[PDB]
Amino acid sequence: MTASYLPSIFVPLIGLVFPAITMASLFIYIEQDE
Amino acid sequence: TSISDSQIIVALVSAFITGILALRLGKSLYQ
Amino acid sequence: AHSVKIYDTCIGCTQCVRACPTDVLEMVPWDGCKASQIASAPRTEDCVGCKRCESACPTDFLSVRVYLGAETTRSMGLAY
Amino acid sequence: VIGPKRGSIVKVLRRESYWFNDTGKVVAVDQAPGVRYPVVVRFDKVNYAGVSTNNYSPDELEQS
Amino acid sequence: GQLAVIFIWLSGMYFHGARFSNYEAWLSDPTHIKPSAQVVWPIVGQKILNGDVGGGFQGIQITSGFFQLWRASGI
Amino acid sequence: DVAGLTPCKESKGFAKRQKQEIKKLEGRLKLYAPDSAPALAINATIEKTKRRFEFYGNQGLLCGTDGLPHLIVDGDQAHLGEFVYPGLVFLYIAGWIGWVGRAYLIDVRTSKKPTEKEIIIDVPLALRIMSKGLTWPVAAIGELRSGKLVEKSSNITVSPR
Amino acid sequence: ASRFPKFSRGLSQDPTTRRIWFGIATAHDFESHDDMTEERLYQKIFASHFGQLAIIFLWTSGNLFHVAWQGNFEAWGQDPLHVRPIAHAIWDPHFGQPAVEAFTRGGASGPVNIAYSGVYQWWYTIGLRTNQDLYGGSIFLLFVSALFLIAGWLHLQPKWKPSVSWFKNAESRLNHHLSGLFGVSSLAWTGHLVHVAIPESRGEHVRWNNLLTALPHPQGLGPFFAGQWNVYAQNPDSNSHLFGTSEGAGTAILTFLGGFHPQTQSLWLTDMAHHHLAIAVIFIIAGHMYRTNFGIGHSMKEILEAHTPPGGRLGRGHKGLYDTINNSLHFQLGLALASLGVITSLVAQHMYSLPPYAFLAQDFTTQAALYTHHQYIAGFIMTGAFAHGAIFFIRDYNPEQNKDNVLARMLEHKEAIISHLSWASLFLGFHTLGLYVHNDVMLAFGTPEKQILIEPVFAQWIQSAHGKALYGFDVLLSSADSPAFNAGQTLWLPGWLDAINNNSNSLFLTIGPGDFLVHHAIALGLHTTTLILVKGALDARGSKLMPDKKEFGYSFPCDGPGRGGTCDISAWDAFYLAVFWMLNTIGWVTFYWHWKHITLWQGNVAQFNESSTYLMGWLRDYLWLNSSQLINGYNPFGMNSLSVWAWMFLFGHLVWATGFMFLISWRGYWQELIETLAWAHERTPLANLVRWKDKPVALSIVQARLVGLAHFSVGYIFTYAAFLIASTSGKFG
Amino acid sequence: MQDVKTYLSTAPVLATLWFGFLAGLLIEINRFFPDALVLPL
Amino acid sequence: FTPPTLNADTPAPIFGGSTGGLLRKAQVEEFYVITWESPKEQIFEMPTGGAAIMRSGPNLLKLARKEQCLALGARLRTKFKIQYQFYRVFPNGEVQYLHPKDGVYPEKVNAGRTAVGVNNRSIGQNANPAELKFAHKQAYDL
Ligand code: CLA
Ligand code: CLA
Ligand code: CLA
Ligand code: CLA
Ligand code: CLA
Ligand code: CLA
Ligand code: CLA
Ligand SMILES: CC1=C(/C=C/C(C)=C/C=C/C(C)=C/C=C/C=C(C)/C=C/C=C(C)/C=C/C2=C(C)CCCC2(C)C)C(C)(C)CCC1
Ligand code: SF4
Repeated sequence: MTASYLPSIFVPLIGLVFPAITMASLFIYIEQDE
Repeated sequence: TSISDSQIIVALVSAFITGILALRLGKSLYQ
Repeated sequence: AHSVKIYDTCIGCTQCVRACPTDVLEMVPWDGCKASQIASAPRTEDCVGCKRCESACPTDFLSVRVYLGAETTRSMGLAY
Repeated sequence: VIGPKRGSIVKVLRRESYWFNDTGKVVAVDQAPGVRYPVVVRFDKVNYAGVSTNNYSPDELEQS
Repeated sequence: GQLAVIFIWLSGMYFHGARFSNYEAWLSDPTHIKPSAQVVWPIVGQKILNGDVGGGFQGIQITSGFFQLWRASGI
Repeated sequence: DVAGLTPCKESKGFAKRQKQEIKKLEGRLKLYAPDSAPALAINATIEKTKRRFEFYGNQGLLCGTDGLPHLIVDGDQAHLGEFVYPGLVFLYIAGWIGWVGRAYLIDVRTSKKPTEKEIIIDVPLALRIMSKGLTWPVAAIGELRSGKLVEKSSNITVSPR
Repeated sequence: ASRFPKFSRGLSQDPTTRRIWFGIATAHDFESHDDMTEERLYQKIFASHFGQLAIIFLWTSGNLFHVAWQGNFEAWGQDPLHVRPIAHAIWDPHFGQPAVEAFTRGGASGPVNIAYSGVYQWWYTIGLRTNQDLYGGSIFLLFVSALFLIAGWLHLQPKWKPSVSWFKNAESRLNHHLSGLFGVSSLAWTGHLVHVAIPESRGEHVRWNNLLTALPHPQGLGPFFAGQWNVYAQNPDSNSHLFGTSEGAGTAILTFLGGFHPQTQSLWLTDMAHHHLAIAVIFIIAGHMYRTNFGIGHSMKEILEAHTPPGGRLGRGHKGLYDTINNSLHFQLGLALASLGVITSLVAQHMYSLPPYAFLAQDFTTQAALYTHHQYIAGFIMTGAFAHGAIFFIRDYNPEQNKDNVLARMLEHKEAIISHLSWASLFLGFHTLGLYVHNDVMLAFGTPEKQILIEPVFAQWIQSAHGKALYGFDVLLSSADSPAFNAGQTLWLPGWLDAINNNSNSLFLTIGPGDFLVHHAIALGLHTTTLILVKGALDARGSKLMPDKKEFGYSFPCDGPGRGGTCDISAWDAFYLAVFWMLNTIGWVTFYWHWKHITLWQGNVAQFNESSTYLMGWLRDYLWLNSSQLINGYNPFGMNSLSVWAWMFLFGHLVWATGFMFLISWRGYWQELIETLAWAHERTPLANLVRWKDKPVALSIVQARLVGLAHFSVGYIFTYAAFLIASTSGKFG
Repeated sequence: MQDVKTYLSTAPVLATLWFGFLAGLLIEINRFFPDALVLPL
Repeated sequence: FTPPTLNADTPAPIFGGSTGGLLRKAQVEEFYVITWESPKEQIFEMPTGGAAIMRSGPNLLKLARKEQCLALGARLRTKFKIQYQFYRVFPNGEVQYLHPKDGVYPEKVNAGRTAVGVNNRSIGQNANPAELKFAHKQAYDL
């Protein structure tokens, strides 16, 4: 592997942060009254 | 032979651009 | 809410009105049958969709038809 | 008269009827001007709801 | 009626213990003879089910505990 | 030979299976006294197995790799006794049953209370209907040609299209 | 008030969590959205197709990138038969040290996954050799996906939006797709094979920097334009050829040998090149059939009207079918999915027996995974085709224009169709189950000679007609005096007969009574699934129980407990019930394939030939026997690389049972329970301060069925995939 | 006896009698003609 | 027929309390109020679960759903032979008379009632969905 640190970086993001942002945004969106 | 970090970052930039285009197409499908 | 329709095949037996648990149907004057009355649904917004009115209709196929849809608060039968 | 004679054997032409292409006996026909389905037909076999009789207009009943 | 049915069932168990069983052989040696009180007929190869339970007997090995109950009762 | 199958008479696997089954039965037999009833049962088993294998060999059954009779159902004249002959017997029996049942239904649709006749079968009527199934194919062909076998589509209930 | 389901006013006004579920689940039903116009519908479908193409190309580019970055593609190529392919690296923070060292395979420096998709063999066959080639391919496919995204955005713009009439131009679309999409693409692929793949397999290195310099044949394009094409087949590769090495290589680029490469046990590259060239010619010719703009061609509508038997047995024939098919997207979708499912089954059935990729036959787990994959995909596609046929009948079928044509005649005698399907299913099921139970009882009683073992002589006769000499029928390429044998002995038979008379491969495997019984089980499964699906499609518009089913739509729960009860009376419920049967049928198919190939690969085919005739053999010698290494993936004494497959095995079992939960208990229990829980939350201190906005409700009936079906299917797929991979890779045999 | 004969003519009693007779016939046939896979003719 | 007004001085039945009653919906969206006249003190069964004694005279009972009002009213009519009427009450103090809209129960035909939802054709004479494609209307709405 050319960059061994790069998995250790990316896996946490797409695993925890991306779901957090995605679900927070979708929860804010589906609970709008407009 | 094994790919280099320059190739890795080129792939990452290409994926970022494809993501921009995907978001654009999603916004075009939305409305 | 749900859409309830009455057809000219109705015989004015009133059995669909008595089976309704939310008082959606009522009998109105009519001249197309011996009973001189026909069912009607003036307040379908209270209909829950049980189709008990459908089970009580004696015609070959139903003179009263419930089509469901919308599923509003009164439709879902929620007390909370 | 309006439709078939009393007691006659009639065949049903209503597509939505449980007794389409089936034979029944006429019980009564109402002569009141305004009734849309005056002919009363009795059937030998019940439908899914358990009813063995129905009302038809003369134009959807044929003589055997 | 249920009591009559249960009586018939128990009478059947005791009959099958009397005739189609190796109860006495099991009494002579209870630690090495398998209890059996059901014997199949030799019709379609089902006779293989008459296994060697011991005591010079072949039959279905029963697991109802009737042998031990009759041993306790003094039969 | 009809898909590389040897006849079971000269099939070594068939004889091996014979020997193995007989040896297993004799091993089960060794633990019983000769005069005992279990011994008689096991000896009857041995005789039954021997006659079964002799019968299978005598009818020219086809054994594959190892000993297992295989059935040919392509219509070969040398194997008509496996599927065609018993198949025809089955067709005669099944058609008997169905034909007599149909006849009974016909004969009870003219009754005043047919449903009671279906839940409570008219045993004399049913029996004299059943007696008529001996020549069922002839009656079936006669009804087919006369037109009394198949109901016209104009008198059969159908759902809307 | 314009909430999350902006395409549905009714869902937006739902104050329950049903709004969220149905907005998620009804997003892609464009025809059902409010204020939907056919023009907007077609343009939205076009842009969604662009998006799907972009997603597919991203998926393949990611596969390429991961194999290039974390794989052993070069090491595998240097030594294919003793190197395990690597899919991608693993970075699981939850692993322990034993898990770290258990998953370090393929000569990696850390935990990796071993690929079972065949991408290594496929890319080695088509000429890719180094990681830089794969990286370039991945970058190129990223660019292609970006281009498709740009196109999808572009055709949605006001000045580049196509019109409805453009979307309904059937003749031009067929001409272009047959000529260019099918024919020219195959021509380009055979050009690749001639220029890159074949020279790579013969030791030459042809890339973009020497494409115009490298000469595919010593006599380049001379004999092509002179009509003496035989020059391109004069010197085929010898049987001592080593793939990728100049030793034993030839100079022919379009051969016709047939059979398999002796060293790779795969089809010759030159044979595939000639294949693609021939089908490209045929497709390019076929794409000139219809009339577009030049006064020559065909009118498909007029073809359909012309094809009516004069005797009236078919009624009006195919009159009005052109408009019915061109106006209904669901008819087109159903036809496309039917053809695609058939072709996917064909792909699965032809790649295991005729492996096109080098060193793919030796990779047993890859072959098994590929077969199971494409068979399950085909089954799902077939269910979709039938579901969309039902949707066509409900939503797009007009009896006025389709009057007495073939569709109306199918609707007229649908009772006969359904009754005959019922009879076929009943006969097959009764007799196959009875024979199996007979064999079970005979083995149970110790008398295996009393089994009813029916020899599949029809399929064996066909095998003999294909050149199989094992059964001794001696006809149609099994006999020397047959005219077919004499015609073919010069071109392919030297290779085909050698390949089919080799019993070490999967080309026309030997079959017996077990093969007879299992094929009849397969016929039962196909017939019963088709019965359910056709019954749903033809009773979709109505029935005696519900004559007005068309007004209620495709997926509705029921019609209430009146008239005896009307559960699962919709066509969507027919699809729901047919998904179970298709899962069962593909399970039988894959079980047979897998067991047959385990006993073939291990060399002991007698186990299958003796145990497949009774179901206890299936349970013990296949399921119980082959799961021993699977269930030992992790145990109190340690763990190994099969621990992940054991965990997935148990996971699939759990999801299967949760699907059972959603399928058995139906709705009311949960609605009352949720009422109680709402009371409890509203009465609890420190928690009644937190309030929901969407009133919690139990899942709806249709939603419950779909969720249970999804759980059932996911458990099915994961359990069988784990078992398949673990039992085919724990023992490479 | 009319009522007893009517009861004995009911579907379950007649089914029991007929199927028991059929089972006895098949069992006796297998007693005298057992373990046959081929109809000899 | 002049609809009656909802009196706020009507005593409620003797009930000991229950977990099935008014909830947050009653105070944010709506609830219902049923009134009936009884000749004597008798025990009836609450539609929400339990038993209560109705007053010897006017009664006033708060419900969360219209279906519970109909259930209690039907039991009162077919068991105690008691006339009843209920109202829909909103959080802002709006009261709507509901069940006898014209003073006569819906089972009995009454003049002055308009036919709503009545279709002048047979149920099987509906238009096909295909003919109504891309039109925002249903077959039964014609
Ligand atoms: C509830 C208590 C109870 C139970 C369950 C048993 C059960 C048994 N006893 Mg024990 N026994 C009991 C009390 C009990 N006994 C008492 C209190 C005594 C006196 C101390 C004895 C003394 C005794 C002896 C000495 C023997 C038994 C035996 C037996 C066995 C029955 C064998 C036999 O011939 O039965 C069938 C015989 C019967 C008399 C019962 C059948 C009914 C017949 C036909 C008469 C019916 C007429 C009758 C008046 C109807 C009454 C019905 C209703 C009006 C009440 C059995 C294990 C015998 C055995 O096998 O030893 C192991 C044996 O030898 N028992
Ligand atoms: C769909 C294709 C695909 C898939 C399934 C994966 C899967 C994975 N990648 Mg890879 N990757 C891909 C394409 C893909 N990759 C491409 C095109 C690039 C070039 C930029 C990379 C570059 C890359 C790096 C550098 C790393 C991974 C890593 C990983 C792993 C952890 C997830 C992660 O961090 O993602 C990160 C992924 C990216 C940054 C690429 C962007 C996302 C791509 C373009 C796909 C997005 C669209 C796709 C259709 C999904 C749609 C969502 C949904 C509808 C299905 C996982 C095995 C990590 C790893 O190896 O851990 C062991 C890691 O460090 N990926
Ligand atoms: C379908 C119903 C069914 C069936 C087929 C069986 C079958 C069997 N039971 Mg079980 N059993 C059942 C229901 C059933 N049981 C129920 C509901 C109870 C609870 C009352 C029991 C309690 C029970 C006990 C305690 C024993 C059995 C035993 C047996 C075996 C019978 C041996 C025998 O004849 O001894 C008949 C039983 C005895 C001689 C001893 C019974 C002693 C009890 C305390 C007397 C019953 C008192 C009273 C009548 C019950 C009601 C009490 C209530 C009013 C408080 C056999 C395996 C016996 C066994 O396993 O032997 C190996 C055994 O010891 N059963
Ligand atoms: C859910 C859908 C799905 C998935 C995930 C897979 C997954 C897989 N399939 Mg399967 N397949 C499916 C559906 C699916 N398949 C269906 C429906 C069919 C029937 C058509 C097939 C037919 C099929 C075949 C025949 C083969 C596979 C193979 C494969 C494997 C390789 C990955 C792949 O396809 O490369 C993804 C590749 C792409 C997305 C690129 C495809 C684009 C081509 C090259 C276009 C060529 C045109 C060109 C641009 C024209 C040139 C223009 C100009 C110069 C003239 C993988 C296990 C292969 C395999 O098992 O190899 C080991 C294999 O040989 N599949
Ligand atoms: C070319 C392929 C294709 C296309 C374009 C369509 C397009 C369409 N279909 Mg069809 N369909 C297809 C293939 C296709 N389908 C196949 C293969 C099947 C068989 C399975 C079906 C079965 C089918 C049915 C039964 C129905 C449709 C419907 C529809 C329409 C709405 C779909 C929707 O709401 O999406 C939204 C998407 C979803 C709700 C899918 C959600 C995700 C599912 C449940 C799978 C999730 C599995 C799992 C949880 C994820 C993996 C987890 C992991 C841990 C393993 C739309 C016109 C519906 C329609 O027309 O309504 C009238 C309808 O009722 N389709
Ligand atoms: C092992 C489980 C199992 C079995 C045996 C069946 C069997 C059957 N299903 Mg069912 N089904 C199942 C699971 C099963 N299904 C599941 C899980 C689903 C998903 C929900 C379905 C969904 C489903 C649908 C949607 C349809 C079927 C249909 C069928 C029939 C197909 C034709 C056939 O095989 O005829 C042969 C018959 C059998 C194999 C049934 C068993 C026959 C027994 C063994 C003979 C009797 C033995 C004995 C005398 C009885 C003793 C009892 C008592 C008297 C002592 C058949 C009745 C189709 C149908 O009815 O079409 C006609 C149909 O439309 N099934
Ligand atoms: C549909 C599936 C199927 C089929 C085809 C068979 C077929 C067979 N089984 Mg199997 N079996 C099955 C299911 C099936 N079984 C199941 C589900 C089970 C589990 C319960 C078994 C358990 C089983 C056992 C345990 C045994 C068999 C046996 C047999 C054989 C003979 C049985 C018999 O009575 O023949 C004897 C022949 C007859 C009864 C002839 C019919 C007589 C009638 C009355 C006609 C009378 C003549 C007629 C009126 C005139 C006709 C014209 C004339 C010229 C002949 C036969 C090969 C037996 C055997 O021999 O194995 C090889 C055996 O031991 N089977
Ligand atoms: C419901 C419906 C639908 C769907 C359907 C489906 C899904 C179907 C399917 C179907 C199918 C799925 C079919 C298949 C078929 C097949 C066939 C028909 C085959 C044929 C074959 C042949 C003909 C062959 C020949 C040959 C051989 C044998 C081999 C050798 C060579 C040759 C070629 C000679 C739609 C939407 C349309 C519409 C409505 C209706
Ligand atoms: S709709 Fe049916 S139940 Fe209601 S009054 Fe008319 S006929 Fe009677």
